[PDB]
Amino acid sequence: GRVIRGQRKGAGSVFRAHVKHRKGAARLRAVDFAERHGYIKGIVKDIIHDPGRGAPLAKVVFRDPYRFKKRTELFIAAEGIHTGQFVYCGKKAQLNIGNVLPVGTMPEGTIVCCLEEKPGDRGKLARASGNYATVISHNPETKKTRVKLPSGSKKVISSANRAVVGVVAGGGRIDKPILKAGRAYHKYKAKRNCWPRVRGVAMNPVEHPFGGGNHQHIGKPSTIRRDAPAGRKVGLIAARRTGRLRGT
Amino acid sequence: AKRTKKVGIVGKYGTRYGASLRKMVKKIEISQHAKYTCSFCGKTKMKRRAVGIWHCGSCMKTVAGGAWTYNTTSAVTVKSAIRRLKELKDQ
RNA sequence: CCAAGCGUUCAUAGCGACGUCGCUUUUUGAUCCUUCGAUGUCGGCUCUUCCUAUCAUUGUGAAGCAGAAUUCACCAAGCGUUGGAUUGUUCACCCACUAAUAGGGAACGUGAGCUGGGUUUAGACCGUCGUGAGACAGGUUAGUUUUACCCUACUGAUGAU
RNA sequence: UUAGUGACGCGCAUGAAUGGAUGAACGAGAUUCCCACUGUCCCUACCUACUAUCCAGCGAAACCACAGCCAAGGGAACGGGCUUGGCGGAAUCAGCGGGGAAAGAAGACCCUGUUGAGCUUGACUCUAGUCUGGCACGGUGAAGAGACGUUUUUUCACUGACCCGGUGAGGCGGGGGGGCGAGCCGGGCUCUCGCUUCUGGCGCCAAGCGCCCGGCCGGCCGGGCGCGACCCGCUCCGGGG
RNA sequence: AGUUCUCUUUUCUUUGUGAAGGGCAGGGCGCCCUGGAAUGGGUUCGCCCCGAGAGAGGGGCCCGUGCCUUGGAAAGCGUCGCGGUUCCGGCGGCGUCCGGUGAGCUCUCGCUGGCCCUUGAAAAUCCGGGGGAGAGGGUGUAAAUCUCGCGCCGGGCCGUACCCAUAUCCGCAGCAGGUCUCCAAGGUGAACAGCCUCUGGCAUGUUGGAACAAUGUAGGUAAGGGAAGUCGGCAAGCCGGAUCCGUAACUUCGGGAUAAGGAUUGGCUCUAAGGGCUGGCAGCCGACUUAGAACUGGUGCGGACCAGGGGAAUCCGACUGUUUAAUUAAAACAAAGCAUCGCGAAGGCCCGCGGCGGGUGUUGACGCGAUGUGAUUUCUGCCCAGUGCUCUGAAUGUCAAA
RNA sequence: AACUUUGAAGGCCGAAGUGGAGAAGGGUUCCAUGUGAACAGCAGUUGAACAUGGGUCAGUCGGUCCUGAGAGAUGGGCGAGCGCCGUUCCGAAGGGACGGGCGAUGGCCUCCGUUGCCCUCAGCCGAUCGAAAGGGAGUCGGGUUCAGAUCCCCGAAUCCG
RNA sequence: GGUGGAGGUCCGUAGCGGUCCUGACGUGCGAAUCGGUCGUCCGACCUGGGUAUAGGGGCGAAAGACUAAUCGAACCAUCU
Ligand SMILES: [Mg+2]
Ligand SMILES: [Mg+2]
Ligand SMILES: [Mg+2]
Ligand SMILES: [Mg+2]
Ligand SMILES: [Mg+2]
Ligand SMILES: [Mg+2]
Ligand SMILES: [Mg+2]
Ligand SMILES: [Mg+2]
Ligand SMILES: [Mg+2]
Ligand SMILES: [Mg+2]
Ligand SMILES: [Mg+2]
Ligand SMILES: [Mg+2]
Ligand SMILES: [Mg+2]
Ligand SMILES: [Mg+2]
Ligand SMILES: [Mg+2]
Ligand SMILES: [Mg+2]
Ligand SMILES: [Mg+2]
Ligand SMILES: [Mg+2]
Ligand SMILES: [Mg+2]
Ligand SMILES: [Mg+2]
Ligand SMILES: [Mg+2]
Ligand SMILES: [Mg+2]
Ligand SMILES: [Mg+2]
Ligand SMILES: [Mg+2]
Ligand SMILES: [Mg+2]
Ligand SMILES: [Mg+2]
Ligand SMILES: [Mg+2]
Ligand SMILES: [Mg+2]
Ligand SMILES: [Mg+2]
Ligand SMILES: [Mg+2]
Ligand SMILES: [Mg+2]
Ligand SMILES: [Mg+2]
Ligand SMILES: [Mg+2]
Ligand SMILES: [Mg+2]
Ligand SMILES: [Mg+2]
Ligand SMILES: [Mg+2]
Ligand SMILES: [Mg+2]
Ligand SMILES: [Mg+2]
Ligand SMILES: [Mg+2]
Ligand SMILES: [Mg+2]
Ligand SMILES: [Mg+2]
Ligand SMILES: [Mg+2]
Ligand SMILES: [Mg+2]
Ligand SMILES: [Mg+2]
Ligand SMILES: [Mg+2]
Ligand SMILES: [Mg+2]
Ligand SMILES: [Mg+2]
Ligand SMILES: [Mg+2]
Ligand SMILES: [Mg+2]
Ligand SMILES: [Mg+2]
Ligand SMILES: [Mg+2]
Ligand SMILES: [Mg+2]
Ligand SMILES: [Mg+2]
Ligand SMILES: [Mg+2]
Ligand SMILES: [Mg+2]
Ligand SMILES: [Mg+2]
Ligand SMILES: [Mg+2]
Ligand SMILES: [Mg+2]
Ligand SMILES: [Mg+2]
Ligand SMILES: [Mg+2]
Ligand SMILES: [Mg+2]
Ligand SMILES: [Mg+2]
Ligand SMILES: [Mg+2]
Ligand SMILES: [Mg+2]
Ligand SMILES: [Mg+2]
Ligand SMILES: [Zn+2]
Repeated sequence: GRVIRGQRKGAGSVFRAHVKHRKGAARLRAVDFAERHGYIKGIVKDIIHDPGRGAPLAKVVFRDPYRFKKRTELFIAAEGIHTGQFVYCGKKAQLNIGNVLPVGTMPEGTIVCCLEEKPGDRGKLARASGNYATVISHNPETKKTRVKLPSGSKKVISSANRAVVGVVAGGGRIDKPILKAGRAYHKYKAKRNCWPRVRGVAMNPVEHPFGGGNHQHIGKPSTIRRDAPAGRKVGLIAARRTGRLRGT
Repeated sequence: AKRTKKVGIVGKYGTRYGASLRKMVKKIEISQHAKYTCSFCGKTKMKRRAVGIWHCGSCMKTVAGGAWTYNTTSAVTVKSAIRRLKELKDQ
């Protein structure tokens, strides 16, 4: 057989991300003395559409505490922030939508977005439009916090991780039917070469495990073990169950 | 004169995509193209620029809002929750 | 061919058991002699010719031939043997006309004559089968039809001794 | 009416996202019928243009054992040649498609070959990857359980290898100094803080103070240092280990 | 200049002004000042605008490719007439004039809106502003300085012909194939349709002559019948524009729909209506339209061209889209929708001989990765024995090296 | 001399042209003169053939410069190795400057340049390549040749340094 | 009753494609062309140049398609 499409996606080539018109990587501020010990002020200059991303991005301007300069940051825009608003980042910022605070200082039940996976990484969790994490509890002895992620998993993270108060803007996006293949053509023309998707059973056995046959059938179970070699790991990968999810 | 009985704005789609999908998308199409009263200046000019981005033509303010509505129920609820936690945090 | 019977009677008008002798190669087989450095594979259409095991017509013999109609047999293939619905069909069946609507061969006549509906490549669907790739004298749909100016034959056209 | 449609259904072998049933709109998709229309046909005819045709000029190619009239015979079981008969008369033109089992391509069908290749798998033999155990890099210290001061193992820690993240490696650890609170008989401490949150301004390249020094005539002109901007430290800061 | 037998104050051709500078129209302003508006008003084809300041007044700015002016009439062009060696930027006369109009076409500038789960480059390069380190002279012989007006010097290197396609390119060729662009007249007409014409171009497509047999290829026409032909209406034929009327089943209420089915259409002569400018009126200008009526022809009139046959059903696929370049355009593929599966980053999936390697990833579960089904509507039953996948494990059979 | 040239008729393309100009490609096919051997599937007095000679002129039109998707060295890593990965990532990555102080040289020797050192100041953070359709200052009118012209000549301008 | 002008909307040109005639041609004009008739024609649209992916590899709205007239594994030289 030949190399299957899933195998070919890894080599880059025609499967690389379309990043020509993107505005930059969205991140928090790099952690420095002001955020470690106090707060720093910023002003929301603009809120912009980012090609390929559902959530809007906010362009925030800070003062440089060591040089006569203005620093432009590119944040995930929490819902409800507006241009000309002041946002504040640091240990002693106040609990307001759009401010950046360590999760250790936030009371239980706070709703946050663009949360750091590790202290200082500048925001990695709950960045998709409409999403957010929640604060469950703190352990000041171990200096750690328990948060609930948009997938529903609960994670233990360092209390020093920063986050933005509120939920990401642009929520409810998936509630609209696309209605058109052409509208899905445009959705992914901004993202990457992944659309449309041809089915495994619709190919020949040379390019897919499910291909071939005088009937379009899988022929073999579609739940494939976790350790199957690349080019065989297709279908339901390491599925714990299958069928209709009935119940809780 | 009333030109359609029930399709309304989704009459642009003719007979395509099915009644239920056209019925669903009608609710969004009205909301995402509405002009909302701006809370900063009071003029009915808040209009969607892109998904999640709402701009007022009068005072020029831009707001991070919902995908198809100006503010989402989830975001409105979170603001009150964050407001309540702020009071308890400093009492 | 024999003749037990049938035929009210009566074996043989017309039939004919139990037996038995042949003929034919328009059925299917059996065989594998020719062709695998290829003889174009069904059916229809078109066109000519030939066979007789005669359906009609001419001339006849026999009837359980009164007439009418019909049946059996003789010489006999000159001339005919049609229009249609369903089917790719050959075959079949029905409608209708007719004197009659007989049966066949010619490389199962005839694709450098056509057509390409079927079969019989590659696409695709269904059912059964197979773990599968795939398979199915099981259905279904779409799927390139090449050359003659040579020789002969034939048709006409100049001509030759 | 072996067609179509509607019913029937013990359905060789229908059936539920190997999706079942439906249904508007749409289709160079498959099928049946009806109106209209007509040369599809009965049943063919005529007309136009370009050919074919004949001429001047110019001019290939495919193909070819020798060739080129038949009947029958026998024959590798369908003869152009052979046997026996019928018969045979130069050189040619336009057509034609019966024959040359015509040309075209070492048959794709079928079989054989100890010839392959694409694909599959419960074939045989392997293999990248992947999971798993051991050894090395590979260290420091407390406890628990063992074995005879050593040694194996479990847990908990450590950092310095090793890894990860951030940054223009910009304020880290400890102490000092200062502010609000508490409280014991003004002082000591429990112990916390490090000066920015109203507004879509501005914000660097030192003010001030203290101490030295130079040039010119106490006065002018101009420099250096320190405090302002606390001190000491061994990994930049974190996260792992 | 053409026509002129007859008519035609006729028909045809032609009737300029560059860049740059100055001025002025015109266009635009989300620019300013006064003022304060409901009996709300202003206003567009649509919109849309206002106590966060509307109307109304008075200003400011930007573009001015338009006109005038310098350029510049000296040139160019038209026409008439003279000269030369006569291969002269030859010399002279006259002229290059005055108005109208338009959903017209092409280009451009501008205003305003719609669409996006699409938001539609970067850099060289140039400019303005904020700040105020500094510099400049001591009343003059003025200084620092000047993005103002003149003036002075220079701008090297490579390309530049021609073809650009029924004969200059690629298909072996002057090959009916292929091969990226710009400009774009009159008539008819909805029209960049087809048909005819002007400017410009060409010589019929690698030959001619003479015939007018068959068989062809490409066009036509056929009495009576009307699919009887054929596998099958293949092919051809019918319908066709526009106006007026009229329009079913079914339907996802959007359609179906040009459903189906009718009537009308020429020419000529009229009538009415639909506007602008100047000063309920008067005068002067005008642009094509629509409707109606009479008359009229051998019932011919969308006269050529252009230009849907229709209906009743069944199967399949929802649709638009795609596909086997060169035998299959489809019911196949995709699709929105639907449902599963993995993954919280020392991660999932994947690449790579190799690493502190690489793609997703400028990403973070409303995400990325892997499958099935295939819009909507309605539903999706029972089976975990088999084969898979998955979860628990010292409780524990087998189990390598060390 | 059917085919060349001139004149005259009759026609066609019919501004989405058989018209007028370019890009890519060609490479002299362009223009003048001559030939009529070969070639231009008849002919030719003709041709894009052959032969003999000419023809392309720029500050202002392009390239040249910028960066784009991307390509690609160095540091580093990997690699038996030719090498490969990688493009800011494991790097002492600045050879610059207003100004100030010390000197040295010169000249319109008055005092200013230049020049050496020291002080002071200094993100760019990625060499380089990448478009004759993107970005990118500034040229227009008239005349002129057999063949070139927004390039030559005449006139009138303009950008950069 | 008007205004308005949406649409993977409809007729239809350029363009792009290539249904049927199973038409022409089939030692062709052509190693795929020609005619009529046809599909679509604001979009999942058409197209130039630049750039990226290279052979058990790429690329594939999936036909084993395409990858220089070569594709169920290109072409070139060698082993030979
Ligand atoms: Mg395989
Ligand atoms: Mg397939
Ligand atoms: Mg008896
Ligand atoms: Mg044999
Ligand atoms: Mg034998
Ligand atoms: Mg043979
Ligand atoms: Mg034969
Ligand atoms: Mg006889
Ligand atoms: Mg036969
Ligand atoms: Mg034959
Ligand atoms: Mg044949
Ligand atoms: Mg067939
Ligand atoms: Mg087949
Ligand atoms: Mg099965
Ligand atoms: Mg019938
Ligand atoms: Mg039935
Ligand atoms: Mg089920
Ligand atoms: Mg089934
Ligand atoms: Mg001749
Ligand atoms: Mg022979
Ligand atoms: Mg002899
Ligand atoms: Mg023959
Ligand atoms: Mg043969
Ligand atoms: Mg053979
Ligand atoms: Mg062979
Ligand atoms: Mg053997
Ligand atoms: Mg093999
Ligand atoms: Mg192979
Ligand atoms: Mg095995
Ligand atoms: Mg006003
Ligand atoms: Mg003059
Ligand atoms: Mg200033
Ligand atoms: Mg030129
Ligand atoms: Mg002709
Ligand atoms: Mg000629
Ligand atoms: Mg020619
Ligand atoms: Mg010809
Ligand atoms: Mg007739
Ligand atoms: Mg008639
Ligand atoms: Mg019939
Ligand atoms: Mg028949
Ligand atoms: Mg037809
Ligand atoms: Mg209908
Ligand atoms: Mg049904
Ligand atoms: Mg379809
Ligand atoms: Mg494609
Ligand atoms: Mg094909
Ligand atoms: Mg086809
Ligand atoms: Mg499934
Ligand atoms: Mg099970
Ligand atoms: Mg041209
Ligand atoms: Mg030209
Ligand atoms: Mg010749
Ligand atoms: Mg020439
Ligand atoms: Mg490299
Ligand atoms: Mg460059
Ligand atoms: Mg350029
Ligand atoms: Mg000049
Ligand atoms: Mg459309
Ligand atoms: Mg259409
Ligand atoms: Mg054909
Ligand atoms: Mg022929
Ligand atoms: Mg695409
Ligand atoms: Mg590869
Ligand atoms: Mg196949
Ligand atoms: Zn507002």
